[PDB]
Amino acid sequence: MNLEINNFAPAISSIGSQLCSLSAQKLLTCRKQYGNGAKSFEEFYAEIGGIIGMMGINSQTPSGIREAIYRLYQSAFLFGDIFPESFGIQNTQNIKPPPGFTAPAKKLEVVLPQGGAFDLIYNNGEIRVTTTRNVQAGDLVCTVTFPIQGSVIATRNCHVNEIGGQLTTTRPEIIASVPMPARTVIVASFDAIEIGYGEGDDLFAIGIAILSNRFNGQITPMSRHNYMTQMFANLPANMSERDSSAVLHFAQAAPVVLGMMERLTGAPKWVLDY
Amino acid sequence: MNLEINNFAPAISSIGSQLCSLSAQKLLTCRKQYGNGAKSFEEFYAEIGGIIGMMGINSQTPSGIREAIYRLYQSAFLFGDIFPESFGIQNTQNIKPPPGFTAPAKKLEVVLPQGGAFDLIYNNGEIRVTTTRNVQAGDLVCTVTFPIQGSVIATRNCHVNEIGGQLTTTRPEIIASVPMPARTVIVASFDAIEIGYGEGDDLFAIGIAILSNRFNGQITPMSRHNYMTQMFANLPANMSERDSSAVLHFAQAAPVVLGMMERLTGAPKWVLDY
Amino acid sequence: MNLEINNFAPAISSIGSQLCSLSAQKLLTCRKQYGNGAKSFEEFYAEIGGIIGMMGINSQTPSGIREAIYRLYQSAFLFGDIFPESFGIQNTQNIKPPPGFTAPAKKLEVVLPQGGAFDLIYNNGEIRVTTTRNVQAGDLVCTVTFPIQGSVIATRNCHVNEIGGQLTTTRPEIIASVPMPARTVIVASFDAIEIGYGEGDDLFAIGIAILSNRFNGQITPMSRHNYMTQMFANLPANMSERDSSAVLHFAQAAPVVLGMMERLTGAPKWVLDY
Amino acid sequence: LDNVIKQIEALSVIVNRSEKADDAQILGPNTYKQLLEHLFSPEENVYILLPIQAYTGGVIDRRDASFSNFAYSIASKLMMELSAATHNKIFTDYTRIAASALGPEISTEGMPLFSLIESLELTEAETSRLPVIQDSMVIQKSTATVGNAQQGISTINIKRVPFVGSAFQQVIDQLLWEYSTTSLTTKEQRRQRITEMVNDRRIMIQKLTLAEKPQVMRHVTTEINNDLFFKMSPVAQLYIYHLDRAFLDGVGFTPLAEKQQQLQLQLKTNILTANLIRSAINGMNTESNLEVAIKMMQAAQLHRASIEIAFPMNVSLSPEIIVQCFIVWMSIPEQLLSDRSNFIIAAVIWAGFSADDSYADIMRRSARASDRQNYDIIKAALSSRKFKLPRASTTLFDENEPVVRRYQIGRVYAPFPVDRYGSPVYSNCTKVELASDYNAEGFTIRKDDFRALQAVLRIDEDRAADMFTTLRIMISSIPAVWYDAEVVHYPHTAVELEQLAAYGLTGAYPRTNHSVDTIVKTVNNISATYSTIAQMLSTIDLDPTRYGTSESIDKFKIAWENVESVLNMEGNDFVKTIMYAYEDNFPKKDFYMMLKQIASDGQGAHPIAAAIDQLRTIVYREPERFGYIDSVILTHNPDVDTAYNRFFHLHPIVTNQPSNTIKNAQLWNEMRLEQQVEHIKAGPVRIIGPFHVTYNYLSEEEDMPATSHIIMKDNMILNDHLTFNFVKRERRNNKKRVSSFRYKAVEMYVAVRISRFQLEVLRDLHDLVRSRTYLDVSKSPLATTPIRVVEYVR
Amino acid sequence: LDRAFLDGVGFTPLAEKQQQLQLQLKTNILTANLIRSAINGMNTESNLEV
Repeated sequence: MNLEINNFAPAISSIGSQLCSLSAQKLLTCRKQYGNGAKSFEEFYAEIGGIIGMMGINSQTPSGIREAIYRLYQSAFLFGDIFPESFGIQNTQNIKPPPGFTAPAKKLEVVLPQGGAFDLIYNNGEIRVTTTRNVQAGDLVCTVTFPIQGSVIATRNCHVNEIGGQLTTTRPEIIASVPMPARTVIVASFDAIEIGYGEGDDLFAIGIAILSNRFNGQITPMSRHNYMTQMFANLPANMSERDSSAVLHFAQAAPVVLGMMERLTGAPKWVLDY
Repeated sequence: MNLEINNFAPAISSIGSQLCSLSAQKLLTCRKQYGNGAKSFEEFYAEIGGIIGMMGINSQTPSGIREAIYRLYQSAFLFGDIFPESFGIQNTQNIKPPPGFTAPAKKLEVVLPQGGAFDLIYNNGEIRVTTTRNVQAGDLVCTVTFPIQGSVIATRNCHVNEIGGQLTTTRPEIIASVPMPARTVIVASFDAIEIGYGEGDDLFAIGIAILSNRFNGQITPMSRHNYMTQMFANLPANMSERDSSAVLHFAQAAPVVLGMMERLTGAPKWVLDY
Repeated sequence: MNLEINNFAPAISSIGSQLCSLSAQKLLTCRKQYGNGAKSFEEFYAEIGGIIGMMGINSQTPSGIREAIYRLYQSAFLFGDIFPESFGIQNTQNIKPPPGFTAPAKKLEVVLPQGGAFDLIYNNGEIRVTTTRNVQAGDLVCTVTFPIQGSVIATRNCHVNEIGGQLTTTRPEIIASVPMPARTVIVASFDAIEIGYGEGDDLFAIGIAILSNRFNGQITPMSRHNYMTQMFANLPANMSERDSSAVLHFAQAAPVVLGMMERLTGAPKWVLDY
Repeated sequence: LDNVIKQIEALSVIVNRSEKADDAQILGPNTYKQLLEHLFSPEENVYILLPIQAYTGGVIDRRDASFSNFAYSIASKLMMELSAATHNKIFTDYTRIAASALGPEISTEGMPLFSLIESLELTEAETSRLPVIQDSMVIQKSTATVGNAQQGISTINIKRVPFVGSAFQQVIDQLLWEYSTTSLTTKEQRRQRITEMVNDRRIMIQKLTLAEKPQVMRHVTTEINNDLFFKMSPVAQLYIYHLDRAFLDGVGFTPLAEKQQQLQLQLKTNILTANLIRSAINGMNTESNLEVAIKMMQAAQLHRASIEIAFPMNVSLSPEIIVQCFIVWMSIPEQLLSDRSNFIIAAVIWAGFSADDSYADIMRRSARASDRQNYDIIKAALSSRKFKLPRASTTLFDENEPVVRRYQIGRVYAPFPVDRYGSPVYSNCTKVELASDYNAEGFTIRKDDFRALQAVLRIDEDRAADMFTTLRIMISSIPAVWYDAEVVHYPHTAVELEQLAAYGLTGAYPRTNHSVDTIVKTVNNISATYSTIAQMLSTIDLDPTRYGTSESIDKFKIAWENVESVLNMEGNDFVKTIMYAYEDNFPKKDFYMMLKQIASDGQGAHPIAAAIDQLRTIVYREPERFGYIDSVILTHNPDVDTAYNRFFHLHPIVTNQPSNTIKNAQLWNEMRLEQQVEHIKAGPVRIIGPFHVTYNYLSEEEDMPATSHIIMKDNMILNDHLTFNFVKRERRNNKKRVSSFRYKAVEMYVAVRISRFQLEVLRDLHDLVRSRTYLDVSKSPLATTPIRVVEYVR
Repeated sequence: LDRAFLDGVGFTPLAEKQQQLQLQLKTNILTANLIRSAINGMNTESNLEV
C-alpha cells in the first residue's frame, strides 16, 4: 500500500474511534431489543440504527455513517497533512487513551545483520537460526523491529535482557552466550502481545475489501498482521508512543466497523469499550 | 519473594475483589460520560471517578482507593500481622464465587522425578524429554505441579489418563507406553488453561512495579506466570478449592487495578465481572 | 535524549517555575496543619492541595497542576514548538531572576586537545592526566566544556588564571608551566559549583521516571548530572545567561516537583524561594 | 411559602419588559481639567514652578505596619474620583485659534501666555519671545490602533495639541487618556461582528452610511459566548425549570366532559351494565394540568430530568391504577419517562396478559438496577404477533423563529406524541389486537375496551398550529449547552399517576402568550449577572498565593460579603431569587467555587486595577503634590540648605544629619520632658512616620501666618498638620537681605524642619509647553446611535 | 465546669425546620406522609441539657 500519515493524525483518530464506538453501542442496543421475527433484522437496523448525534455528522442513515468513516479515514491516512480543526475538535491534546493491545504475537519479525552468518526459520511463536560458520559468543544474531512485550519461555543457547521472566526492552536483541560451532540451532520463544488487537478478525476481512474498493489506488486487501505492520512502519518519526496508539486503534477499528455494519453480528470489546 | 498467606485470607480477598470491581465499573462509567473539552481525561476522572462508598475507604479521590488496596494487600499477603477492622469484614459469612480462570497454559511446570535420565526442554504448547538410557514401559517420566485443565492434543510415545479428549485430573502425569531405546523423544502438547487470567497483562507490568516500590524488601517485579506459581506454592495445604480461587483472584486483581488507575485505559472483563 | 528548545523557552519557564513554587508552598502549608487522624496524608493532600486562582489551570485538584506541568514541559523542551495560548503570556521579555546554582561540581566535564597526548582519569573533585609523550611548557592540556565557578585548590605542575584563589573565567583552561618529561602526572582540584541545584536529588530520580513514562520517545531515566549536561548542550547559541538560567531552573524543577507530588515530603529551598 | 418567589419572578419578568435605553456603547465630548499651578521668577531666565497640592485624600495607618498601604489608599481614593468624571466621555474638545490666511491652526489650551507677563515679571527682552512661542504651538496629527483579536482591529485618528503647564499635569493627562481609551472600536467592525454572529439571512442589519463607518464606539471587555453558558451547568436545571414555569402561563387541554361522551359513544356496551374502564375516568379531574405540562416540557428539554412517577399502590392493584397505566402507556412517550417509570407500567400491563406471572412476583423477582432491560423484554413481548399494544413515542425538532441571540441552540423532543404531519407516533405497530382478555386478580377488561380507549386517545388535528408555536419559541430561546445539565431538586421531576393520566387523556399541551425576544432578554440578563460577579471576583478576590482551599470556614463571611452585595443591585434579582430559594440543594460554597473557576478562566479584570497600579507609582515620586511628607526633623540649631536660598528668602529646609530616629510621633508624645530634652541636646532628632503637611508660599510683603508646630502645654507634643511657610524671592526684592526675625520669634526654641524638597527649574521660556492627546472628531467622530435591525420603514 | 462555662445554645427554631421540610418535600395532604406527622410533633425545650 501507498499512504502517508499526517502529523495531526491522533486528533482525527480520536473522533473516528468515538464514532465507531457509538455505532457499535447502537448496534448492540438494537440487537438486544429485537423481539419480533416478522421483520428481517436488517430492516429493523436500517430503520433506526443510523440516528447518532455528534459534531460534524448530520445524517440519520447508515450511509451517512459510512461516508463519515470514509472521510475521516481518507483525511487521516491516505492524504498529507490536514489540520484537525476542520472536523471541529475543540482541543487537540485532550484525547482519551485507547484500550491496550491484546493481539497475540504468533509471527515475530526479526532482521539478521549483514554477512549471512545465520539462517532464519519462523515457527508458530518462536524463531530458530542455523549457524553456517564459526561464531564467537557475545554478538547479536537477531533483532526485533516490531515492538513486542510479554514474558519469555524456552530460551536455549541464547541470552536476552530480562528480569523475572519479563522482557526489559520492547525490541529485544538476541545474543549468544557460549560459542557453538558446526551447524547448530538456537531458539527464542516468547509469550508476548504485538501492536494489533486479536478479536474481530473476520470482520476485518469483510471490511478491508469494502474500504479497498473505494480507495483502490492506495488500499489493498491483505491479512490483519501485514496491514498493522505497514501502518506502524509508515508512521512519522517524530511521534510519541502515547499518540501512536491512538492512530493505530482507529486504523484497525475502521475496517472492523465497516465489516460489522454489513454482517450485523456483535462487536469486539476493544471497539465498543473505548 | 517472601510472603506468608494466613487463614483469614479469603475474607480480605473478597473485600479486595469487590473494591477492584467497583473501581473498574466507575472507570468505565466515567469513560463513557467524558466529553472533549478544556479539562483532560485524568482531571475529569480525579474529580468523580474516585468517589466510591464502602466501609473502610474514607476518600472521594483515587488516593483513597490506592491506600485501601495497599492496606488490604499488606493484610492478606505480606509478612506483617495486620488486619483492617474498619472494612466490611465482619459480615463475610458467605463469599461470592470468583470468575473462572482463562489464562492459556503456555509454559507448564513439570518435575523430572530422579536419576537425571531425561533432559527437559520447553516449547510454545508442548514439552519433550530425551531418554539417556533404557526405560521400562508404564513408569513415571514427568508429572506436573501447576494444575491445568483442558484438552490434550498430539501425544506421541506416551499416554495420559484422558477420555473423550478431556483430561480426567487437574494434575496429569505422562507415562511411557513401550520400552524405548536411548535418544528416543516423547512429546505431549496441551490445549489447557492454567491458574490466573490472561487479559490485562500490560496493566500487570505497571502495577507490580507500583506495589513493589512500596514493599521494597518483600516483592520483586517479575512476570505474571512466576507470580502466580509462587502464590500457588505459598498457599496452605488445608484450604478448599473455593477459597483459594478467591485468594488467587485478589492476588492478580490488586496489581492490575493499581496499574489501571495509572493508565486510564479500559479494564479486563475478569476484574470487572466479579 | 532528543529535544529541541525554541526561542520562547524563557517565557514558558517563567510560568512553569512560578507554578512549581506555588505547588510547593501549598504542599508545606497543608503539611503544617495535618490533623494526624484516621485519614492518611495522601488523602489529605489530594483533598486540599490544589490551586484555585491561576489562569491556565482547569482543576482544583493536584491533577490539574500535574497536567499543566506536562503541557508546559512539552511546549518548552520537546519537539512540538507549540505556543500555549491557554496560559496568559503578556510580555516575553519580563523574566524574574532565578536563584543561583548550588550543585557542587564533583565530576567536572573536560575534553582533551585531540593530539592524543594525555590520559584522563577522574576523582572526587579533581582531574589528573598523565603525559603519553614529551610535552613542553606553555601549551594546552585540558579545557572544561561545562561552565564552572568557584575557587581553585591543589594546583600542581599546571597553571590556571586565578585572582586570590578564585577562578577568573567560567571555562578555565589547564596549561602546563614546566617542561615535564617521562610520563609525569599533573593534578587540578576545584572547590567550585557547577550548573543546577544539589538539593532534592531524591525527588528528581522519582520524577524523571514519572515524566519519562509519558514522553518515553524523547526522555529516558538517568542521573541529574547527565540530564543537566545534555540540557545545557541543547541550548541555543543565541541565548544570554539571564535566560538560560530560567530555562535550566524550570528544566530541573519540573521533575523535582513531579516526584515531590508523589512522595509528599518537603521541598527544596531553590524551589520554594523562587 | 411556596408562591413567595412566583411573585418575584413575575415582577422581574414584567419589569424586564419596561425597555431601558443603554449608553454602554455611547460616548460624549470631554475636556481636560486644569490643575492648580503657581509659578514665579526670582531672576532673569529662571522660572520656578511650585508643586501645589492637587489631591487631599489620604489615610495614615495607625498600626504603622507599612508605608505602601498609605500610598495605595491615596492612589485608590484618587482614582475612584478620577474615573467618575470620565465615565462615558472622550477628550475631544480644546481651545484654539482657527486657521486662516494669517497662519496655520494653533493652540491656546493651558493658561494664557499673556498672564505670564504679570505672573513672572518679564522684561521687555523676554516678552518678545512670547509671540514666537504662541505661533509655534501647532497641532500634529497621527493615528492609533484600537481593538483586540476577538473584536476588529480598527484605526482612529488622533491629535497632539500643545499646552503650557507642568509635567505633572502631562503625566496625569496621559494616564487619563490611556485609561479612557480602553475597549474602543468602530461601527463597521461592530457591524461585521454582528453579521458574523447572526448567520440567519432573514434578519437584515441596517447598512452604514459613508459618514457612519469611521465612527467610534465602546465595546465590552470580554464577549459573552457559549463557554460562559457551559460553566453554569450545575445550577442550569433550576434556571430551565423557572424559565419554563414563568413563560408558560396556559395549557391547551380539552374539557373532560367531551372525552367522557366520546368514550361512551365508542364503547359497545349497554348503559345499564357497569364497566370499570368507564367508571374510572368519571373520578378524574384536569386539576394541575399546568404543573404536569411544565414538567413535560422540562423532561423534553433535559434528557436527565426524566419524569419519576409516584404510584399509590405498594403490592396490590386497582381498576383506577390499571386504566391509568394503560392511558400512560398509550398517551405518554417513553423518552420523557424514567426507566423505573417505564418498567412499572410495563409490568402492570404484562401482569394481565401473562398466562402465569403476577404483579407481586414481577416486582419481587426484578431488580431496580436492570429495569431498562426488563422493560425492553416486556415491550418486545407486547410487540409480537400474539399481542400488539402501540407504545407512544416522539421525535426531535429543529425549527426556530429568527431572533438575535449570542448562543447556539439545539434540538429537543416534543412533549406530545404526534409528528409534523399531525399523525400519532408509536414505537411499534399502530394496530391493537390481542389473543385473550386482561385478567389480574379479579379485575377484567374486554378486548374491545382497549380498542375504544385507543380510539378516544386521538389528539385534535385543529390545535396543530397552536401546538407548535410554543415548541418553536422554546427551541429558539434556550442554550444548547444546558441540555446536558444534571438534576439538583428532585421534586421538580416528580408527578403522581393520576395527574399524568388526566394530562394524557385530555391531550394537553403547553401554551404561551409571550414572544421569543423576552425569553432571550431574560437569558441575557442571567448571563450579565454571572459576568458581573465574575468580573468583580477577578478584580478583587483572584489571589492564588494564600487562603485558598486550606482556609478555615471562619473566613467565608468576608469572602461572601462582596458577592451578596453584588447580588443586591438592580438587574440581578432573577439569579438572587433562584440562589436564595434553593440554598439547601446548592449551597453557597459550591456556588462561590463555581464563580471562582469562571473568573480564573480568562475573565478580564476592570481596567481601574491597572490604573491604580500605575497611579500609585506616581504617588511615590512626588509626595508634596498629594500633601504628605515622609519624615520631619526636630532640632535646636538648624542649618539652612544654601541651594534653595536662590529661590526662597527663607525656607524650612535643613540638611542636618539626624541622630536617634524615633519610629512614630506617638512615641515622642508619650515621652516625658526630661527624656525629650536629653534627645534634643545630643543632636537633631528625627520622627519617621508619615504626616499630612501643607505648604504656604508667601510674598515678602505679606505677614506670615503663625503655625503651632509643637505645643508645650504640658509636654512637647507634635501637631498632626505641620503647616510650613515659604517666602518667595522675586525680581522686585532679589538684591535685599531679609532677617529671620519674624520666622524665629514666632518659633519655639525647638524647630520643626524639612529634610527634602522638590521643584522644577526652567532655563528657557519655551520649555513650559507640553502635549496632550485628543480624538479627531472631524475624521473619527463619536457615534451617536446604536446599530439596529431594519424594521418598520416609513 | 461544662455547665458553668457553656452559657447558652444556638439552634434554628422548629418552625423554620418545618418550612424547610415542606419546601424540600412537596407532598400533597391526604396522602399519609408520616415524616411530617412525626416532625410536627416535636419540641425543643430540652436542647441545653443535651
